[PDB]
This record gives sequence, C-alpha cells and structure tokens, in this order.
Amino acid sequence: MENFQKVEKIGEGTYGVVYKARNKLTGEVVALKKIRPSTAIREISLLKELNHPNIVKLLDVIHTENKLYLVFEFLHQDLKKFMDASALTGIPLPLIKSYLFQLLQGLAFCHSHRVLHRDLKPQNLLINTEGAIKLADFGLARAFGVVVTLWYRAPEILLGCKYYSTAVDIWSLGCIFAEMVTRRALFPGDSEIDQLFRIFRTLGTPDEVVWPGVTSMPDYKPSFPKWARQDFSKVVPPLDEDGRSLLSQMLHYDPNKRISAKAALAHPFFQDVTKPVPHLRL
Ligand SMILES: Nc1nc(Nc2ccc(S(N)(=O)=O)cc2)sc1C(=O)Nc1cc(F)cc(F)c1
Repeated sequence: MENFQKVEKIGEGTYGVVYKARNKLTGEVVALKKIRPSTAIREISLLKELNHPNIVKLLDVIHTENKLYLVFEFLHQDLKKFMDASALTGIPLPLIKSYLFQLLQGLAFCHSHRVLHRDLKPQNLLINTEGAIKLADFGLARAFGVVVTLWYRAPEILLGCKYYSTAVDIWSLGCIFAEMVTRRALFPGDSEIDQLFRIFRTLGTPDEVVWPGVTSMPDYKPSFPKWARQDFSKVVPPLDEDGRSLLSQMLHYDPNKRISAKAALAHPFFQDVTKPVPHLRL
C-alpha cells in the first residue's frame, strides 16, 4: 500500500501474496497479506479477537478500493525453511517436542473457539528466536473457496466430505510431526488420488471396521486397491514409543477416533516437555 514500505515478498498464499513491510509511520515491521463475501468479512473479525501465544496476531484489517489487506505481526522464519536448514542433523527431539506441544496448545485454543485452520503446513507455521512457534494463515476458508500442497490433507477431505471437523487439523499436525522426526514428508502425494493412495499404502486401505461409514463417502470407490497397514516402527523409526503412540492417535482414519488437541496435550509424550531455543540463521 501507501502507508507501508513493501520491503520484500516473503512468500505466497492460497488467497494472496505476503510481504514484509514497515509502517511508514509507526516504524513497526509487519507481514502484509493482500487478498484478491460478507460472512468472510465478519469471520475475519473473529480471527482478530483470537489472541494466543501460539497464533500469529492479526493486527489490522484494511478493506479499501474493494481489496483486502491483513496486517500480521511479523515472525522471523517459517518451519519449512527451518526444517530444510536442519536437514543434515535433524531438529533435536526436545525442540520437535516443544513445537508440537505449542502447536497443539494453539489448536486446542482455536478449536475451543470453534475456529478451524484447515490448511496446516510447514510453510505457515512460524517461529522466532525465543523458541515459540505460531499458527499463521487460517485458510480463511469456510468463508472462502474455489501448485497446491496436498501432503497434509486429512483423508476425509480427500474422500469428498464437505463438512469436516477440528480433526482435520490434528491429522495435518500429525503429518508435520512425522516430517520433523524423519526429515522426509510422510505422504508426499502429487495429486488427490496419489495423496489418498500414499496414505492407504502406509496406514492400510480403510474399511468399515476401522472407519465406519467410509465406504459411503462421496469419493469412495469399491475399486480402491486394498493395501495392508504398515508398522509404525518403519514409518517414523527414530521416534520412541510414546511419540509413535501419540502419532498413531493423530493419524486414526476415523475423524471421531482421532485424538483431540486437548487430549493430545495430556499424552505421556509431553511428560518431559521443555522450551529449547532454536539456532536460527536469519
Ligand atoms: N506474520 C508472518 N510473518 C512471516 N514471516 C516470515 C515467513 C517466512 C520467512 S522465510 N521463508 O523462512 O524466510 C521469513 C519470515 S509470514 C507471516 C504471515 O502471516 N503469513 C501468511 C499470512 C496469511 F494470511 C496467509 C499465508 F499463507 C501466510
């Protein structure tokens, strides 16, 4: 805009590009998101009053020249970049644990306020020098709809469910947790069906036993290949059993059986959680 000095383009978005900018008056540095209904307008208002240490703060909302700008507090780096930077050595387990614990707190907060993220991915998880990690880009969907990454998409979404629950965010976080641990995306599909089948090849093709109602889903086909489930010990090898048991609950096929963020925070895996400081290269 005119009140902001676009410093640099710090990425993209499913609705617009995000820039690093300085408030030419208050000297503050922010992340400015330029968006290309009304329920969306009011829904954005809900987000503005959604304040939590693990949620990127939405500072200002500017609707002018029939265009929409969102001003967010600026964070130092995203998790995708950090994971890449940590690929040779891996992110230390205590930090992986700290990040997961914090994201679950953020999700528990959002979910308790009936807010769904819907598109969690490393690129929209932001970190700072003090060890915090925060949820950014709440998809702003449900009030916004109709290359895109499908790697973290929950199976019920892939199978055509139109009304998904808070459980889809737990699935995405589970995929991210695995990736931090193995330094490899868990389900790197390149199409909706490839995404779906990679999930099936690893967790087994779901059936009515493990997922009641699955065969009645919009996009379910009796013709899907029937793959046997693999052992978690081979899925995320370096992870101890507490970690694997938590991951398994975050990746249950049935949205109803999938662990809630609140219940996840009480899992034994977090008994020894701490808040280490990451080594960030900015
Ligand atoms: N507040 C904020 N700070 C950011 N910082 C930042 C991100 C990546 C790097 S990197 N690539 O590691 O150098 C550095 C700094 S992105 C961002 C945001 O809200 N982003 C944002 C907001 C939306 F509304 C939708 C969306 F997809 C993203």
